[PDB]
Amino acid sequence: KDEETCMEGINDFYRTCKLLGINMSKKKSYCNETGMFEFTSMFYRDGFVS
Amino acid sequence: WNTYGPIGDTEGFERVYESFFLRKMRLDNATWGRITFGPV
Amino acid sequence: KGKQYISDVTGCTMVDPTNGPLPEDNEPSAYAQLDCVLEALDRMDEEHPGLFQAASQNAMETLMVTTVDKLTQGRQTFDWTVCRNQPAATALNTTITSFR
Amino acid sequence: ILCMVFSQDTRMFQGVRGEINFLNRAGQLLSPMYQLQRYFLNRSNDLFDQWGYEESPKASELHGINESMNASDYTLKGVVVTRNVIDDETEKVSITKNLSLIKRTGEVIMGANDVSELESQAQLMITYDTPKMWEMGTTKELVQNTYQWVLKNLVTLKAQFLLGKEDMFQWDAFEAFESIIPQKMAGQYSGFARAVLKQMRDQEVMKTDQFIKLLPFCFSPPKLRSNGEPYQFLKLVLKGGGENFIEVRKGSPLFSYNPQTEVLTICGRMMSLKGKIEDEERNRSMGNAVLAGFLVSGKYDPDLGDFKTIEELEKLKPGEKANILLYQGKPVKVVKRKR
Amino acid sequence: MDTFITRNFQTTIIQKAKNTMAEFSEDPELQPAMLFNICVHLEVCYVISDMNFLDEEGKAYPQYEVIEGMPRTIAWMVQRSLAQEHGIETPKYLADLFDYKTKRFIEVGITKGLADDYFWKKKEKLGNSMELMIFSYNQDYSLSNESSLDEEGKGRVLSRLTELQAELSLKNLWQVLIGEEDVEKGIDFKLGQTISRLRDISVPAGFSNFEGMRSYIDNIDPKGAIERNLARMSPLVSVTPKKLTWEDLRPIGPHIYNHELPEVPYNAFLLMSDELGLANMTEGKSKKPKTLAKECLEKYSTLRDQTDPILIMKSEKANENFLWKLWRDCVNTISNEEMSNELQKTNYAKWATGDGLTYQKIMKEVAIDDETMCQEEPKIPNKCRVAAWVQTEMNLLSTLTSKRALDLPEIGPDVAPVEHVGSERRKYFVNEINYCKASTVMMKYVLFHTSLLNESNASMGKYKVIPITNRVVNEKGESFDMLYGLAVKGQSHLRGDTDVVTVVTFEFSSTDPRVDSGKWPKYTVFRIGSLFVSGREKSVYLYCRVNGTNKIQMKWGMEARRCLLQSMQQMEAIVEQESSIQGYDMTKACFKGDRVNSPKTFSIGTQEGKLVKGSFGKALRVIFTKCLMHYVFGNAQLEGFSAESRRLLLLIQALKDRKGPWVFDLEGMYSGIEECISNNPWVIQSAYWFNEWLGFEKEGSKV
Amino acid sequence: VTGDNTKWNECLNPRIFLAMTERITRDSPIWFRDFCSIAPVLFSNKIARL
Amino acid sequence: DYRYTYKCHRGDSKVEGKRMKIIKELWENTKGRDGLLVADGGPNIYNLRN
Repeated sequence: KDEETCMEGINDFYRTCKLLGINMSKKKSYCNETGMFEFTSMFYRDGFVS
Repeated sequence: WNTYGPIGDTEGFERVYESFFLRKMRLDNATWGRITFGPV
Repeated sequence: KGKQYISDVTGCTMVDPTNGPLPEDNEPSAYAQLDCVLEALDRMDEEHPGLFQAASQNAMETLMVTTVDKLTQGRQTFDWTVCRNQPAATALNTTITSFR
Repeated sequence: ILCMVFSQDTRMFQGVRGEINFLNRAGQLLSPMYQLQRYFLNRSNDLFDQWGYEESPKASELHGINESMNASDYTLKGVVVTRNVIDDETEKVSITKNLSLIKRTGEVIMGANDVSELESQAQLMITYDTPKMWEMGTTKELVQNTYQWVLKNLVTLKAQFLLGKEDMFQWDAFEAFESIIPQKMAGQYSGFARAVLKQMRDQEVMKTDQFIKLLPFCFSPPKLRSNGEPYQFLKLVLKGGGENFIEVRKGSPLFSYNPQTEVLTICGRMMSLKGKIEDEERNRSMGNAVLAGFLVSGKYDPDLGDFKTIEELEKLKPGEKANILLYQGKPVKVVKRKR
Repeated sequence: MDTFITRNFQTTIIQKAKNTMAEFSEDPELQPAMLFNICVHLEVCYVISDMNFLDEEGKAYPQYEVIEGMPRTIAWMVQRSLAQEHGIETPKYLADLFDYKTKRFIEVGITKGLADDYFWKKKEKLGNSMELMIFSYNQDYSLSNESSLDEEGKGRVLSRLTELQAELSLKNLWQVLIGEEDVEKGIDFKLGQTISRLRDISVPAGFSNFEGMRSYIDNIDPKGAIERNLARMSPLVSVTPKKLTWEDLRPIGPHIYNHELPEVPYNAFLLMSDELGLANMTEGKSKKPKTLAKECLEKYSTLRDQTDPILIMKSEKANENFLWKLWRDCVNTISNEEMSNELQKTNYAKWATGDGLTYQKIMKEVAIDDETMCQEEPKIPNKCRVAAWVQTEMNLLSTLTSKRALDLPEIGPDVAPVEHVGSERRKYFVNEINYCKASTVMMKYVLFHTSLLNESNASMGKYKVIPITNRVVNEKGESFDMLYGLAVKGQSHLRGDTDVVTVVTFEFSSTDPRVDSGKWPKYTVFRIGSLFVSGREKSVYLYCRVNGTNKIQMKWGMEARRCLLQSMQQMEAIVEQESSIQGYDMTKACFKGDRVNSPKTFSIGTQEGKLVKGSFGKALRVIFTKCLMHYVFGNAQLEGFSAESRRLLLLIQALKDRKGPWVFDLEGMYSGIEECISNNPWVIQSAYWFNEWLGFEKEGSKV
Repeated sequence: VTGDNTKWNECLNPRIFLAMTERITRDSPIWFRDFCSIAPVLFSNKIARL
Repeated sequence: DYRYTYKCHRGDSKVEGKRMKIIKELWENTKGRDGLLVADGGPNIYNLRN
């Protein structure tokens, strides 16, 4: 609903992956409104891809 | 050999490598259209 | 923070963090509870019914139909007879000769 | 989709998301209707989603269609399929400047933007004569065609050149050839070609090979240096880089001359120039038609020094003699001239 | 074979067999025998399930449910549902057919010999948990239950298989017919004692033997375990989300602004902006480097015959006398007549590069016994402030000179529109960066590294003299053969490719090092003579420097020509983005400009502290220079810094587009970035430029 | 979130992979289950050479 | 790179080499100069469509 609940969900996911042994990188991760992000050296931005 | 070598007979060569010739023929008979960039 | 013991086969120190104490700090942790992993697998299987069974069946069929030569498609392999890094084909040949 | 675009339905207008600033081949903005046509032709899902669906009619032969032309109850509003095929005588129409067909009463029936852009290769080796469209072909073909045109009518070109006017550097063939010349160096090329041709004409060293080689470049307006002296070059480069260059002194893959047999080679094609070559042409070998304001006076003299680059030639002063090299093993000695 | 497959079976059967067997994750072509076997099996089971039917009570007039052919996932879920609904054990192997009457799953098979042994071995494989019927080409049948199939079905199947057997031998296909057991030969897998013990001792804490773990996994229901584990987890395990803001971003590595630290030295292999080529116009023929160097020195004879060196600057450790004598030997070898470029006065070469000062390796036992042999601390890179010469390097390498050094071959005629677009882009790119000094420097670099690599072909235990030459072309068309200096490469007795082979390079230059003393703390420079260009005397210095590089570094230098492709790809990405904003290509419009559009302009740099714009050509030249410098100044620090500045730049972009970025551990990113800013000139200048651009963005975002 | 994982391969445990393999192949022939399990157990006893 | 490695420069080029003399002779004697392979000093015709 609001970014506060989104970040609560992100925190819950972080704790869950910690329980499974997966350690998320706080020093190399960031969050932003959906539409622009990266995935395996492939930047996606509102349709454009590089 | 490519200059003064014996001249052999190449009849029926297209048949042996028919797939490549078919690819080339398909390419030659192409009808290119427009080019459209990303949606954004 | 896991369980430290002595292997009774190789006689080497062994560390087992699984089902260990949960972290109290943001530092990296290797203590993965078995129950959480099992529940996650259960959720995945329920969401994708008939997925694990089909994948396992396909893998076992491929293994049945495969051949030893498949092992030769790989990067440098550690040959134990000489204890070095050798090409996959040479390592496989040396292992086969030793087995013979 | 074209029916949507032509119907001017408000939904089609609302179904545009991105910019529609499309350009045509001539570089002129398309008409708004054709802009929407092109945008929706490239973008079909958006309009189909925006239009809205409805229930198909209950008639036996009438059924709907989805975005991917799949029969379904949900059909584009006002669109239906029908198995009752509808059946598919000549007149004269006038034309205007913009290649737009206008009927007798004046309505436009076919515009210049309705031409499908589907490029293809003709199944038959079509031929054209006009030089205005040679630019469509590759650079080597353009060079071959322009040099063939120059050679075939060489008598008329020589006759007009001997008159000394300027109407012979504006032939349609030269305008077609100018396209493959880089814009930045076109002025210098033309200035140098005009200067060398004028120098050749003044003092009779008329060489057929050099004349043919350097005639096409003379079109573009001259671009001289601040000193008022024409530029100097060793080889004139054309578009496409690499092989596409004409050597001013020895010969290039695009242009070569064999005086022993008197054979002209253009882009790998060989021709005979018998009857267009003077006996004394061979004796005046090359040195009088390679630089502007320079003429031959002697032979290789190691004492004067090694060969001088164009940089030193351009800064030279009148009455001073220098040495140049045509090709490997054929050096020559030249002298600057005021004329 | 495949012709028989497509002729003897309906297209549906062939397609079903093909798509069911393609799930094996292997090539379906080179091995079609199993395709024939699977097609025959599919036909057999289809026939078996087409004659008998049931009713509300079980009238025989369906009874057989087909599981094979359908997708493995759907088949498995259907089988599990049937087993659950009928309250019977689920076979571990996917049954090919199920019976409604017997309430049991069944399997079918096809063989070539007697079916009794096949049935018995299948029973041993599956035990007694599944029924089976088996038929053989040689008229043999086997049924676990005699009340399974009727005479009609058995007769039809027998006739079909007999016909197939008869037809196979007509086209010489029965010979190459593989059996059926081969695909399932391995069904026995017994673990040894040692492996069983290793498995038992490799279970998570809380289990004694692997049997307990297996039972726990196969029995326990762990639903709700994640919530229970998360409830008691400490609150301290939190990502600590933090909304990012413009003021949060701060300059990276402020220490580079500390005037106390020394200036960054010039550690590039070859001089880039200070080069000086002894031009020697040539017709265009290809000649050996030794002859080219000899001719170039002959033209500038005064420099060659210089014997008294006027030392101008000296390195901290290098000896000027040794370097000068080595240079004299190199020029003597170049000016001689022997074809080989091999040094004959090895004295000064050996004693100048410190090749005799290497430690001698002794047996490990002595070192263990010895007490004075101790490991040495790592010489961590020093910390240096901003170097002013990197800005000048970037400025000058992006300028347009009077000469070009690129001559690429031709390509076939362009027909497709994409080819035309690519050709136009290539034309614009080359026209823009043909004469750029960066291109000439790149060509010199790649050519020198190629020559260095080639010289290591057979000469490894000998000194080799190599001139730093280049082939260049000017606008007028006349081509020159430039000589930028010499370099003598030493020996590498070890055959390893990652082993440093010391090479000392003497490059000419026209810049007095005293102007920027901090730019050359590692160079030994003399003064050889003076050239005349426009009647004016300009001095010539000889920068002599020792260096060490390995064969892999030679390969890297050779590949350094990839900067051209890199820059072209960057420009093409820019153009593709511009065109993606629209729906049509934006190449000519963004380069030259159309009626609708205007020539795109890019913010290039700063002039007196104010922003300055420029044409797309200048942006392309700057991109090419940046790529070339990145390749030349490349070390682990540079790649790490780039990898982390990627994340920082992406966050800045998200901020620009009003996407409301959030950062969890910002200081972690900043530390990761600053961990790499130690002594690389390129890294330090990149940090400086990043700080400047970040300040500009901050001050420009308030509008 | 463009998340990244620190020490990904220095935290995953071969025992957890063994558990995953056992759970996945819960309905499969015992011999194939053992064959799949032989790899995780071998990794759980890996010895590194320096 | 291919031409440098195989010493198969264009037949109409002015380069000199052991193989280049025969290449030049073949180029002089050949009529279909567009059909000669690149390895024989002919013109390259490769592009995206082919």
